[PDB]
Amino acid sequence: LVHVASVEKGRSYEDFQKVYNAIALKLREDDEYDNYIGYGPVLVRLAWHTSGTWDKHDNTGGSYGGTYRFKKEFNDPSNAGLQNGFKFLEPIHKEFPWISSGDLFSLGGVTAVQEMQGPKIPWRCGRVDTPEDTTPDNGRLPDADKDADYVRTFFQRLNMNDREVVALMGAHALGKTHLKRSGYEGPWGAANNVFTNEFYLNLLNEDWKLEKNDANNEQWDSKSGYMMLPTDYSLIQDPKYLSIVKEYANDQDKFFKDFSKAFEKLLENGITFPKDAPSPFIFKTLEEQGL
Ligand code: HEM
Repeated sequence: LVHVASVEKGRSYEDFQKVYNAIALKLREDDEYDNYIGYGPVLVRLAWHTSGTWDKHDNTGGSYGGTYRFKKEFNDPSNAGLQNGFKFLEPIHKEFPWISSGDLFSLGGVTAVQEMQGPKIPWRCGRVDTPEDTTPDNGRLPDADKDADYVRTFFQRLNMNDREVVALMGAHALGKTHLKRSGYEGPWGAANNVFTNEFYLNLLNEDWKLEKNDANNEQWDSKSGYMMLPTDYSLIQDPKYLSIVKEYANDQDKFFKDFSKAFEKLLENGITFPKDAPSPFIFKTLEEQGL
């Protein structure tokens, strides 16, 4: 199936900047969530999980249809906790009922990255809600207890190469693992609601110990109180990934640029943009607007 981007009728950049802004203002206001981490990280994860169901082989899943709103997908065990991001977005959707669900989930992630001082992420509108029976089955999102070969093979299905995978994984600077959600516990670093290249620096520079958590799963832990999943640690066990980790640990701008591209790509898999579609939008942050 072909999913053609269809601009919400009559809307243009200013309409979407208003949605951006409402998201950004609520991010600022609702600051208590998750022991004052705020909603930034879970909104980034929501954007990724709503996009990451995509299968390049048949164009099933992906961000276009906004299918997370249906119970099979919002109840995927892999999505445990993302209901917090959905509930955050609910008043946004009520204020702007014209935006599609896929456009809102993906825009939430863009807005979160940018408001957390991350790179600009160009964003295109035009996702169209699709019916309940187009919801992908559970099991398309990745396991965390696996090795580099797993990660590499997994991400081929999303048409991501080694550099794109290592870049995307840098989002694990953000937020934390929660035991009751994923069976893993702990943050990956100190700056977990500011978008930086800290994930790579911590992988290379902390002294990691392979421990079992209270859910009896193995994870890598440091004396600073940080953790890495087995799939995170695989990025320094595999020599191809390791080279790229070192690159991003040593060049914040390069990480920003490569993340931006990869994240936009992730959010746009499966969508066909007509030749006369609008160019991608680059939203101004609240700070840049003086708001
Ligand atoms: C091999 C791939 C990946 C695996 C196995 C993985 C696994 C996980 C797990 C287990 C959690 C903790 C969930 C919890 O307990 O709350 C998590 C959190 C998170 N992941 Fe991933 N992840 C992967 C890729 C990505 C990518 C590609 C992004 C986005 C670009 C991403 C963004 C996030 C964010 C932002 C959080 C924190 C959520 C929060 O604090 O609520 N992850 N991931």
